Amino acid sequence: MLTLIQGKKIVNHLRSRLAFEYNGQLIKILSKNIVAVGSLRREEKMLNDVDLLIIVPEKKLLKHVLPNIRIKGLSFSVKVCGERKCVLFIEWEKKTYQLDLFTALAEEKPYAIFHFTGPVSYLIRIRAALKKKNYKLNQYGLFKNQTLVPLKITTEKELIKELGFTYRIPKKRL
Repeated sequence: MLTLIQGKKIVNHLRSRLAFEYNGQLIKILSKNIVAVGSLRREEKMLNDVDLLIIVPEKKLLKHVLPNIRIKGLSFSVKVCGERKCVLFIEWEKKTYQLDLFTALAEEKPYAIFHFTGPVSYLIRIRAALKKKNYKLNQYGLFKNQTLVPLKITTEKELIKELGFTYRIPKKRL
């Protein structure tokens, strides 16, 4: 329904004008705390759904990151799920668009993108393939030899490297 650039402009403006009130204080969100994922990362031809990844430097702030969330110049409705799963729908004067965002910790930054780009299939194969090597991946880190080892990297590719597996392009979406 939308074009590649449509999603880019929308998301870029979304993360640029984003602000939530927590405990009465106005906490604004920007491109520094919000990253474009999903169709924005895959960059194909058409935009239908847009994903986003907001990182939080604190688990407390994470759970308190969606108290009074508001946009400046657009309407929306957010739905919190699990830990890092928040689905919202934006409304532009009777228009409606699906924006899926993940709320993660500053540490869960790579895994967030990994889960976003890779629906799950690639994660299944990697988890099952790594399982043989006693390596398991989880929303809360990877476990090897019964030892919880967190994703201590900077990006998606780096994360996959840490897992001891092969990385691919975000446009693969497996």
